[PDB]
Amino acid sequence: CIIFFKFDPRPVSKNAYRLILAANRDEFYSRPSKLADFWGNNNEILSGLDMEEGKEGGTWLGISTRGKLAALTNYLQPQLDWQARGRGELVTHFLTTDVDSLSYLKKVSMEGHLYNGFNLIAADLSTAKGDVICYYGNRGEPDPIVLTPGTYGLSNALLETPWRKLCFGKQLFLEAVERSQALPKDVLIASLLDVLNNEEAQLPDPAIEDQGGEYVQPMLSKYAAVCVRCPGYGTRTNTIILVDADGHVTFTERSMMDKDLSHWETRTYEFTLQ
Ligand SMILES: [Cl-]
Repeated sequence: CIIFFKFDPRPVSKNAYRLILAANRDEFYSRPSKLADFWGNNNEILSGLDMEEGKEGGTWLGISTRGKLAALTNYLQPQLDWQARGRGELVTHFLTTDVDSLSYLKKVSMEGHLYNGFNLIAADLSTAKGDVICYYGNRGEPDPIVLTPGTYGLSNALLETPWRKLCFGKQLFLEAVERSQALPKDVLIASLLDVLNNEEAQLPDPAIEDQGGEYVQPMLSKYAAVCVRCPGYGTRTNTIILVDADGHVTFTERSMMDKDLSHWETRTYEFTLQ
């Protein structure tokens, strides 16, 4: 997976963005999924949904109109514990409750050892109270942290781990934002989808080889790009989330459909926070 996001809780102007987010979901093409749409008690949650048997309803990225957002990435491991809890519930359980992001991540860190490796972003979006973005991963430091405003990158290492794909993609993300963020939001979205589909592998990457060990060796040539194109595994979903100063949300999701890489479906939802 890989996520880039700029976060500015006190925007200086009227049409600035409190959040610009661009995320790729890398997964085996066999895993069933549902395209983004509104669900929950009051149709108040927006996200895709995993449909793996025994894991239905999980998700990797979502936003609620109540002003909540969270995202998860897997920690690249040479081996997997198959008896542990699914990680799909970490994002879902945040979007379906009323806990503040920092308090939720503190609960998760007490239970972090029951999952395979994961990184977790949880965010409170409040036009009035002020935005908060926190981060916790069960393979890094035990205590969740409150992030200062800025541009962040997160992949299958920890937050800001200097993988070359993360550094290079973050450079493209900043260039796209500086290039077109003052233009209509549609061109910014197109610029970021172009970044998310950049397939230039950034190699050699000793950090990826060391962490992934033997499992990543046959994937390496393709794994070290923003957009991963491996045999039966890679970038299936591009997701752009924008929140401007006044609270207008734009949620775009381009999804691979036929698994022939020529059939794609893109859904965009424009709405407003409460
Ligand atoms: Cl259809």
